[PDB]
Amino acid sequence: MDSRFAQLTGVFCDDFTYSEGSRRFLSSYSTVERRPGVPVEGDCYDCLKNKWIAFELEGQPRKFPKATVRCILNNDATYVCSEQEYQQICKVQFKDYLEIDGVVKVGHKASYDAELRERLLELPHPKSGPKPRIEWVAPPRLADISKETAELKRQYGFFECSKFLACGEECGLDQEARELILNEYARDREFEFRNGGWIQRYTVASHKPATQKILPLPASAPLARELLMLIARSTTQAGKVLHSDNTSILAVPVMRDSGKHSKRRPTASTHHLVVGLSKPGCEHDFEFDGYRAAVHVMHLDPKQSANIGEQDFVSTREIYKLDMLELPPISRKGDLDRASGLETRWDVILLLECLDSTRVSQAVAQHFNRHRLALSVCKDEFRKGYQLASEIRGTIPLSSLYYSLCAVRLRMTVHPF
Amino acid sequence: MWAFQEGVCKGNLLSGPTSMKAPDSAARESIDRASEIMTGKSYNAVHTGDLSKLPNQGESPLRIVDSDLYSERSCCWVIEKEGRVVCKSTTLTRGMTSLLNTTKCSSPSELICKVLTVESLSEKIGDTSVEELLSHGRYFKCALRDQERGKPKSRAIFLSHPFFRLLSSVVETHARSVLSKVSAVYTATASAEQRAMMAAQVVESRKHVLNGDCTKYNEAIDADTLLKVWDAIGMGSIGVMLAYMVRRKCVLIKDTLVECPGGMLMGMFNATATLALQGTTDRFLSFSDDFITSFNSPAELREIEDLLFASCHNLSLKKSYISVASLEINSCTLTRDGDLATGLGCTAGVPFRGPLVTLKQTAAMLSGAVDSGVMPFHSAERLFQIKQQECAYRYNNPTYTTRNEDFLPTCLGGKTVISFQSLLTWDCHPFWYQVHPDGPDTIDQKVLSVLASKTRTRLEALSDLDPLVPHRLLVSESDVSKIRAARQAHLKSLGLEQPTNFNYAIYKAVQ
Amino acid sequence: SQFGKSFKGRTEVTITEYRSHTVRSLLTADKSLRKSFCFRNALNQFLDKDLPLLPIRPKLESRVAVKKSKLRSQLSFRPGLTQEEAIDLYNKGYDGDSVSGALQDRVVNEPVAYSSADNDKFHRGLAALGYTLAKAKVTVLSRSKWMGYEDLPQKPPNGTFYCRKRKAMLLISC
RNA sequence: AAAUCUUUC
RNA sequence: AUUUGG
Ligand SMILES: [Zn+2]
Repeated sequence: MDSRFAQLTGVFCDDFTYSEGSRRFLSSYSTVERRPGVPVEGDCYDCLKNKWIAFELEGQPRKFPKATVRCILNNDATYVCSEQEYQQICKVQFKDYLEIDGVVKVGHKASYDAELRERLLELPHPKSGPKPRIEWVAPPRLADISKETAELKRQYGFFECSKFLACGEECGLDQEARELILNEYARDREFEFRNGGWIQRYTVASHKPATQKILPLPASAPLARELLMLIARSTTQAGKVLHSDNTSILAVPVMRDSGKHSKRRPTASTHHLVVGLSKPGCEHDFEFDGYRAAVHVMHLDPKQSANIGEQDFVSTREIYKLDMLELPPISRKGDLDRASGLETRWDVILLLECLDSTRVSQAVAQHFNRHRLALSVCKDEFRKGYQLASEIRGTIPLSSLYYSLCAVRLRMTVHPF
Repeated sequence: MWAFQEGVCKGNLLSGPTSMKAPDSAARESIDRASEIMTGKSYNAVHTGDLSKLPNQGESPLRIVDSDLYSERSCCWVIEKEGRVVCKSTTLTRGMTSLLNTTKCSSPSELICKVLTVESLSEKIGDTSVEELLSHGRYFKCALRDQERGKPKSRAIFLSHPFFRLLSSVVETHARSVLSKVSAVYTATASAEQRAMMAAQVVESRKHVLNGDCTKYNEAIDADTLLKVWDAIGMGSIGVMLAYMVRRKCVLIKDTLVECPGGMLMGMFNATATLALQGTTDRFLSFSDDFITSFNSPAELREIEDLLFASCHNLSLKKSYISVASLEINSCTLTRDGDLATGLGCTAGVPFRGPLVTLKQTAAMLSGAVDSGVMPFHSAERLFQIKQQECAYRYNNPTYTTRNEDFLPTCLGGKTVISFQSLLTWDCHPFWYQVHPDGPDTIDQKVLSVLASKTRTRLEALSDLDPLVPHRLLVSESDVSKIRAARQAHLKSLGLEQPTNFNYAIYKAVQ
Repeated sequence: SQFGKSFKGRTEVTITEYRSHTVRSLLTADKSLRKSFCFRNALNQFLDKDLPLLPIRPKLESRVAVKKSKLRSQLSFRPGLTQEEAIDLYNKGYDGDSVSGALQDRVVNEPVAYSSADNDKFHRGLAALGYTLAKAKVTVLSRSKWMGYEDLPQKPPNGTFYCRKRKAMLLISC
């Protein structure tokens, strides 16, 4: 029973009738309408339902019996009540917004405000810091991009073969030969065999990164869609050879060799080793029953494999082709070559962008977009936006970055802007 | 291929990066950068501008939206077993429910009122006190943030205590209200394209544009700046408590607590950080760490740099450039007149995530592209046909479909390739209505939702409620049981199974 | 009594909190859909029972000549369902959640670079082609006769009554 | 063994 | 997570 709700409850029930003319709701704050001789259990009494209605603010319960119906007036001009009829009545009647005392304002000051302010004052504060000196210069020229590409090339060098990137082309073997080669390669590496599936066992890890080098570009990637679909399938079907129309792969779980009681079934976070076949003639050659093929491996995370498997190669290629300029032929190392270069290598680059889970090419593309729209850039800083070698680690992301830079250089050379 | 586009292309056709790396390294680097800025040797974190032209909304009622207080996103819950603090990761819904249980309160509004109404920091609000709440709310956990195009190294986000989340939500709601009051560009329902058009209009009077970004944005917005802005907009004790918690924040990395007194942790007070610069001067159109401004002479450029420095909005020299013929904001590029710059722009590809989800998302993307001048309609038709062919190649095995009737997508055993125009102008078999961007949820989306909701001892379902009942209504176990019983009885009276799905587009069309 | 464990110490919680409890996986969407043939079973169920009940809607026919123009923000104001309609839909067996979601007025800002002579509003995606879009506060409480309530008279002063002409409970204010 | 404090039922 | 994708 609070006086702040006398006006609020007075307007709640203007002239509501319940029997023929008699007021449905009797206000507990008015002597004439209040029921004498009975305790007050709410702001209003509803005769039709024989109930008590009480009004309380948002998050401010009032001391009334649980039987009393509570109508909450929210701070955003909305009302809540268990009885739909009372909610509708209050919504219709409270159209005229009258502010009720006790509403918690955003500027409310608590009794402990001063103490917390003193505590904040006693705590450490920052120092000013130096004002930067900014010099605006022209964007980088073809020479700077060539310098970046040459620096990357001389820092990391090149591989002898294209490794897994060569799996985008046919290996020259039929399904039976491919399955035999994959199974015999798995056997030759002493992979554990269990329930008709292969598992790679490891005990100790030399906690250092693997060798990083730039992969040369194969001639083309006819089976990019097939390879991506196979990797997508392998996210869960691991340990057995997976077949496609023109290629096959083997995703073997990589499992710790604890001992006799070692992990037997792959879990959610267990990594995969994807083994693929390509034409022979490199270091990673394997021969069995006269069948020769280059066997190339890739260690993939679960999330990496999932991300790689969902990419749409064909649609992406078409969308890029919609508004593209004449792509020039390029050599094995992403160099302009109109005598012996091939335009299909660009497809390979796209496949690389799909195989690289770090998507460094996206950062290179964003910086190149900034470059093409820029009149002036900060000196010696904008140029340090193509130096992303520190942000990535691995052969695939490194090659993706190198070929993104090569594409930028080729665009500057062939179609200056 | 993105390098040989005639127009502007950000290379968004592929998905963002993914990584399983732990967030410890990124969190450590962020904390180190924050400390270095705190010692004032690299960047500036001391706000100097005058925030006088900001309305004081001290008398505004305290407004809390419960929708953002509960979610499946991670959050940090703190326990005090035997005098030691233990931080655990749990869903924000569970954390908020635990917070409400600890301090007996029907809803967050009651908790806010109780916190603001006590007359001492040691008074009990249940099994806790304001002092304990402040002590617990300064603990954060580190998590990784990936799938961000152009960020090969995944960033570090931070999960906060439910009490901190509640106060932050209140303050951010009010800051967004003030921001909308300041300028019309910050209207809640404003697309990136609308903001870009507004910016193009604003900066049309000068020659050069200053497409710019701020570096170390989170690590440079100190608690002092947040408190200054909140006092300027009249936040009262809520702002003081939030600033105190921010200043004393600790982050649990691996198994050690690291103090990070400098700067905010992740993007949480985006509205407040924007409001700092916005109230400093009416010369920029900034959205957190993305601002655009124009100048005519080098003196104006120096003044702009001085304002940015005074507002703690350190310019990013790596990705800030000056343009005269183009404008860029919120990743949207326009010409100075206002036209959309020719090219793919921000167009993003649709990864394979279901036989029918992929088609629906591709239809939405192509509709967005064709409504603007990104591509002509025939190109979109060809792209949609190609996507249907790829979906047929990918999803046309017995493990997905066992049907062979027509009027079904070729990826579901049928032999129809619906044209984009036919689909868009509701000129298809009703089975295709779901594929429409405005149509009902596809079968795959419903299946995924069911699988997520079926993956235990759970409470009685409270779905399919009467539209007139507010979601703020207090309900007990008996109330939920009664509601479910009544709804099921009424549905049975209609001789009906689970309620029929309602689609606004179909309902309006057939009305 | 999971309610006693989920919300221990409180006998009442808001509907938002309760629903948040009632309502991530490394598996890809494709594998999830393949699992247990869930998608195949759902497709069979949809084609056998759900699909025949879908109301066929008319196709768009209106068109006007359009020409490429400067980028603009087309504003489509899709109105929300009125109490009378929302109540009729829920009482007819429609999903209450969807009706409640549609109860709120909606405004959509879409970028379009295409104009007509009369400056019409175009449908989603079909902007290039030119497919154009073109007292007492008597309240309807519910579509049923609540037990023990007054019958609606010829002159209902301010109460709530039941209408025979329209099978509903009508609330008359002022 | 590898895109190496990750491959930890 | 293999049952079940050419
Ligand atoms: Zn090799």
